[PDB]
Amino acid sequence: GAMNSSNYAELFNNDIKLFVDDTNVYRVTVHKTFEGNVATKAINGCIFTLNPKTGHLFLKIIHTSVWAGQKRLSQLAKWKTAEEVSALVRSLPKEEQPKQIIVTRKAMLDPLEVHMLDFPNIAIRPTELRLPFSAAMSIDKLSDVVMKATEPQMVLFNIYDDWLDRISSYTAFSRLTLLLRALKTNEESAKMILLSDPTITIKSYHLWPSFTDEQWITIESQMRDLILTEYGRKYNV
Amino acid sequence: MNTVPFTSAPIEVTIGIDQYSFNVKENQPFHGIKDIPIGHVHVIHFQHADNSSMRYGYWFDCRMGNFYIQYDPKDGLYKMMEERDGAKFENIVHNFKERQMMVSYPKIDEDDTWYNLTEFVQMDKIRKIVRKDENQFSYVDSSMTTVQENELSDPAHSLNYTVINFKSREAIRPGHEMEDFLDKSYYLNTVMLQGIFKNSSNYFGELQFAFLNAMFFGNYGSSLQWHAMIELICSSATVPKHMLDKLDEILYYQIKTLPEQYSDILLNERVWNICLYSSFQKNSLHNTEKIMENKYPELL
Ligand SMILES: N#CC[C@@H](N)c1ccccc1
Repeated sequence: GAMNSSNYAELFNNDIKLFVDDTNVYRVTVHKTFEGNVATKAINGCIFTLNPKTGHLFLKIIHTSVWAGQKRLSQLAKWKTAEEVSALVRSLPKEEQPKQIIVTRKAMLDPLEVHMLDFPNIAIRPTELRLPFSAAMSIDKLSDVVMKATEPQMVLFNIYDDWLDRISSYTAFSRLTLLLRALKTNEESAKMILLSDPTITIKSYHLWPSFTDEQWITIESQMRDLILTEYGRKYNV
Repeated sequence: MNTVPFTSAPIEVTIGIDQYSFNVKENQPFHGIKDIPIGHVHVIHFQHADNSSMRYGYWFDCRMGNFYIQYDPKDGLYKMMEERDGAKFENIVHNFKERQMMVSYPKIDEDDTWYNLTEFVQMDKIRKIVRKDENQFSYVDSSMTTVQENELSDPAHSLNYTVINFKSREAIRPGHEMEDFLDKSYYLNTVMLQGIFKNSSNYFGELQFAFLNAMFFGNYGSSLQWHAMIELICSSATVPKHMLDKLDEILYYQIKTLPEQYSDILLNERVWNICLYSSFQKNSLHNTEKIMENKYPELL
């Protein structure tokens, strides 16, 4: 069924599973027209499909042309997501296909179930966790590839960089969700923390800086301070 | 006018005949029901006074044979049986008519209720849902499960309703996933109507039969089937105009007949609100929407 705090270690067992987040599929700017009405302009989007055990991220870039001439775009976006996830699964060898797909928003359940009718043994599940995957577009290199795309495109990343060489999946996921929660709560401050020290760089083939174990502990503490700080600024505490 | 004679009434029982019902006391001198209209299917049903558990009964058509009820003290129920000896049955039915030991089917002359509930119901289709080929009549009870219910246990005692499943490959064309899930017209018109039922009359017949088994026996899987068949039409953007008009009439008389006190268990809030207020056909069921709003405004 649904995924929550009681069955959290399931994410790091040896059953292949993917998180799917559709928040950033249909993205718009709202603006005034010359007549003083309001209109939207779509911008490029992405599906965030993540294996939490391996860090493998399948980033399907959603180019604005896919919305041309379409109606009810927020509803279409869920079905377009489901179509693209189904196409990804079919593209994978059988032994790489997930046994479960966890959607971050319950409105993806029916679209994905319908698109996956050919895969009755793949479990489609919601989650009670409030995961911060909408902040994926605050990772500069992911935002860059999405905005530069002139056509539909799939790009593959490891969102853990090389962390699994030193830490377990569970810890790597906890670090990722802390970073993304911070970027979501106060992006400027979070990026400042991540880049304040120019001696620590981001490798060309990585998304995050090359922190030592000690530096990651310091980074992680600063991110919790930021999150607590914002929580205080927000609620006056 | 036809007659269903009874050997006797050895146990106290509430007897239903179509939408009517009457009480018979233990060993009361009762020999059956006369003046049953020819031309319609009928259902004769039972609830024992000592164990209201298990309503059960028999669908039958008097044009297909001479049927009688005989209590079986071993199996503990009133059984329908066919008498092949025509002479003897007519003689038996005449003797009881003479001694006035039969209740009369109490049809008011103005009243078209039963016709309106069974317009499309045909004994030959009933016998395909209720498989027991050695008898011309069909037994149903409260507890019988449907083929679809068993899929999700004894197959000989099942209700073989047509399986409807909105999230199934039958309902969804490859590459039309969103289209077919949000507008079910291809499933209604091509898969079910052209493909399986062949015409809307057979579709409505099964719909009406499912409602009647829900109402008279509290049969839960029948209630599920009735709502599923309503929902498939309401959720289709393209329905023949004559089917929508007839559906409105069908549902009107079903809602009119339902006991006020059974609405909580026989009516699915989600389906009805969808059908009357959200669906493609929200403006096409005027009679049904009017009776629902005046009779069950709580449900909505
Ligand atoms: N006819 C006939 C058959 C016989 N079993 C019977 C006797 C009394 C009442 C109904 C039926």
